[PDB]
Amino acid sequence: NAAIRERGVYYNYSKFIHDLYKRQLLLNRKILAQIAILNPNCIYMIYNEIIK
Amino acid sequence: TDLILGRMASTIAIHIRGKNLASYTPSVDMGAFVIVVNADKVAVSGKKRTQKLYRRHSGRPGGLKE
Amino acid sequence: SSRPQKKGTAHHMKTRPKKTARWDIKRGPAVYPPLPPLPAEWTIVS
Amino acid sequence: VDAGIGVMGTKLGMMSFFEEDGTVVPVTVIGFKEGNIVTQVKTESTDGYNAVQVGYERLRDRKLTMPERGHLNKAGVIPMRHLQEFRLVSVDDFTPSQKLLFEELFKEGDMVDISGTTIGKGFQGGIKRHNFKRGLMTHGSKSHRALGSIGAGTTPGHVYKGKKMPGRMGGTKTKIRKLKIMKIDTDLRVVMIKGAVPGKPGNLLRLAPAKI
RNA sequence: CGCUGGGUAGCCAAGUGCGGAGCGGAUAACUGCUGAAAGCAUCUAAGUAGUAAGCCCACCCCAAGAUGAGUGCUCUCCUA
RNA sequence: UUCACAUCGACGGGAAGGUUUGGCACCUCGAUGUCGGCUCUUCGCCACCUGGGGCUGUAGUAUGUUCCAAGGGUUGGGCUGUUCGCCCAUUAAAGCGGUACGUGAGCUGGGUUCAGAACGUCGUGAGACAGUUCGGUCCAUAUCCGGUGUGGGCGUUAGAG
RNA sequence: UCGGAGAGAGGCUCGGUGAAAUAGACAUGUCUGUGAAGAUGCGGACUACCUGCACCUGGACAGAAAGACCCUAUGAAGCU
RNA sequence: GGCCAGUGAGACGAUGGGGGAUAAGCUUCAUCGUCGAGAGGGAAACAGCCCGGAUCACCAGCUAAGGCCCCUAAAUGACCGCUCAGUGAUAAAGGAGGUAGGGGUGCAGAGACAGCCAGGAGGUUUGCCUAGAAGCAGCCACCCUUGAAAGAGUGCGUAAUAGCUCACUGAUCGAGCGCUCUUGCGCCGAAGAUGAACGGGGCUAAGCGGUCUGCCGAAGCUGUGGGAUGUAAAAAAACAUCGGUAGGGGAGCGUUCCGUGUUAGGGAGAAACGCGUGCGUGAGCCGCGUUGGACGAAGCGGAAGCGAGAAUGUCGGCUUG
RNA sequence: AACCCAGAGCUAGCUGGUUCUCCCCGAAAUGCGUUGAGGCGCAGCAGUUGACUGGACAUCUAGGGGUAAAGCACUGUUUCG
RNA sequence: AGGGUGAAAAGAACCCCCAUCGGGGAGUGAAAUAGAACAUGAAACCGUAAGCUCUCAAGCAGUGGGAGGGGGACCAGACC
Repeated sequence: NAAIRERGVYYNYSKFIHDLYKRQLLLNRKILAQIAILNPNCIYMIYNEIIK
Repeated sequence: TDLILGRMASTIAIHIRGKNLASYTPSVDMGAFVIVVNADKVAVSGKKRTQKLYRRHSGRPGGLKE
Repeated sequence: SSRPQKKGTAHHMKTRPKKTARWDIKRGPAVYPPLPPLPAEWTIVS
Repeated sequence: VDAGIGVMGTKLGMMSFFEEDGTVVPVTVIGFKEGNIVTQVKTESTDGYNAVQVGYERLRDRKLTMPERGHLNKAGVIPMRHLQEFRLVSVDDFTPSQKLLFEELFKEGDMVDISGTTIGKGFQGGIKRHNFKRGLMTHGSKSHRALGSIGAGTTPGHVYKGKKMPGRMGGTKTKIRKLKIMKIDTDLRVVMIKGAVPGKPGNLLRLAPAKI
């Protein structure tokens, strides 16, 4: 939640799961909260492909 | 200046913890220093200015400070 | 006086959290479309 | 905040001034060991308040340490023991360079306040600290002079803080107020003042005008 | 203290001095000043005035262990 | 004198409080020591006085009632174990209560009327009375919290006065 | 009333000797609320640097001592 | 049916009642739910209220009750209305131009409401009483006329009058005004004794009602892997199950002695005592010891003075103060 | 109504206590009776071993009632013409 | 109520501290850490040394995560 809220525009943690299950990503198991700090450019690729 | 008190206090709190950082661990001090200038001109809404009491008390009875 | 105070387990039938909004009782969990089944967890390779 | 600079002097016994009208007044006699030289002024610019810092009791240099005597020789004055300031409103004209102020400023001002260390009485009981009453001396009683009850019952479960117990009574300074001045002596360096100052003859004594 | 008669310095009061001040701030009850929602009115909804032994400050003392640990002045760090 | 609402308010009704007597028997009987007094608190306002005000069948003095206000005060005694209460002299007034009697690991009398005795009454009697009277041991070096004083260490980013 | 002073034996300090009742372990705050309906131990807030010494005893439903009062026992005993 | 136990003090919550005062966390019953014997989550804490039934592991996911400002996980989410009392925890009778509506009924472009101004008179002081009662101390009805309208008067006042004034009508500006029911949320009523004491901070929304989408949220479910019980009578595999007090049944570990046993082993170190990067569901086993110095395993069996944290147990040792 | 010894390890419907592990199952606080009420006997409800059995849970239908509601036709009671 | 140094007292010649008690060397013994309080010696209890760490802190003292630091190491990622 604290990783996603760094965008500034009002994108919450609930909307990341809106467009995390609509775009069919089965069960990343909140280990994107691990590579959200071990690989912040890769979680920027995660979220920037959730947008598209 | 002209900011309401409690929502400013919550958004100062959410940075004073470190819950805007992906390095947030609630057992260490990952937060950030904040500075609040112009504390004399903090807005409040309704009738806080004449009805909200910051009372305190020492240990002995009859010391509750209005 | 003659107004009884509500003691324990009468305090619990009165001051428990009850969601008395007819909208928020109607809510079921969200439904996503079904997906094809995931493949095998591992495979013997010789 | 005081309404003006005061002096400090030592108590030298008590006596009775005979007024020429016929009355007999009990006066305390004040001496002055050395002039109350203004040593250090602290104004609004270089300090958060404004006060005039005087001292007293010129001594031998062996009696006084290096930071003390360095502070006093920063002002270019004599090495002296006692040292106190008076906080005063920002209209002051006081130079810290050896203003040997003379004692004429209190005679027309027939009201003065004094502060001083009262005489200590050590660890005294509740019968004299807080003016309690003693129990029955007889009739089979056993709580002679004792402190009695201390708190209430079960519901506090403790005793209230600031409760009147025995302890060390005297030793702190006190100020008694609006004490009318009397016959100064411009050659005996002695001021009569009708009252009773805190302490035995010998101690320091703040002598500063009133704050009414 | 054998029992009495007085007493300096201490301690004490019954004795001796002093204190309880403020056209300082904001209020509770109340009296109001203009004054609308109903072209009348009304202490109020805008603004605002007198005022309580009550609240705070001023008053006397302690007080930066106020860990938020203050401020100012001054002294001393040398030989291999 | 007219006049429900200056002041009382019948017949009735609605509340708050937990200070009396009660109801339940929920903690405590391998022990929560009752009533009164002394000492010493602290707190509530449902205000006796002191401060401000409204109304008065308030001419003024003194009031009657009521609003705000609990900072401070609320006497000395004869009777009784007395709480309460009566009376005297007053005082601005001599408030009512909570804090397990507020307070017996701070202190003393009547009492859960203990063991002796007597009077009345009850009982055939032993004995008994929410009847009366005389006499009748009350312990204690504070471990911790709490309190009042008073230090020592360390900290206050060099060390101090 | 209305306490006050003084003299001894203690109390305080030092040197010697040196127990006791008690004790689940104690890193043992206040208010307020809850709870077997009176909490340092649970909850929220506030307050408290650590640790001694000397006094005071409000609490630890403090120590004693399987409540003398009340009731139960198909208990015991004295007496009529 | 056979053998063989406990239990027979219950508690609260909903409904049906009696006793009470339709008072009690009160007492007694009847059906049910929970606790008892139930863990977890929500309820600030908190046996009985809601969800829910804990075999175990995972630094797995989806949910129920309940929540999404911060303390504390998730929406300072969206759109309609409401509240201005911090109501948001609280208790009523009753009062109220509070505010947002809703239903009725009555007046207006032939001027509707509010204010100013004008009139409000004649018989008449209706008849009784009183000194006077002239509408105003009261008793009885409580008129008609001019008219634009005036009531034996709406109140004050006067010795009584006189008089001030109103219901009603006339006149100027001008467009909404009454008076009743009613909800929603509010105000007062509403005051306790140690100290905010109502989770806290606080918030005019982060409060209250109506919908829309998602997320957080248990030890629930799902997934991946073990264990055991029942089928079951061998193994494998399958399905169901596996909270538990009083209690019942099944299976095991350990101790000292005895048969094998003058056992294997052991002054090249047995038992003890202390040790583990080992194995078991666990009671425990096995292994290692610069300590110690002579006994004694396992397996297959048997018998107990057989297993310790409780008895104001008890005996020694040693603390606290 | 002494003390010591013995019956006597009196008796106690009372109090405290009763020690290793794992797995499966799992209550009751009710009735009746009691010189009984904090005890006990039986029933109810457990465990285990059986023998007969074919039911449980949903839906429908049929029977007797006299509760809730209702009502004044009986028994009372009551307001008014 | 109080048993067990050794196999054999071979029970410590002599030197030092020194009034003794005791202690250290030396000597006996396989063992003197088997020394007459003498055989294995555990727990409570009292200690001393080494590593890390506590003086703004509310706690049935744990447990889950683990900052920083220390130690040996060999499956150096592991263990305490």
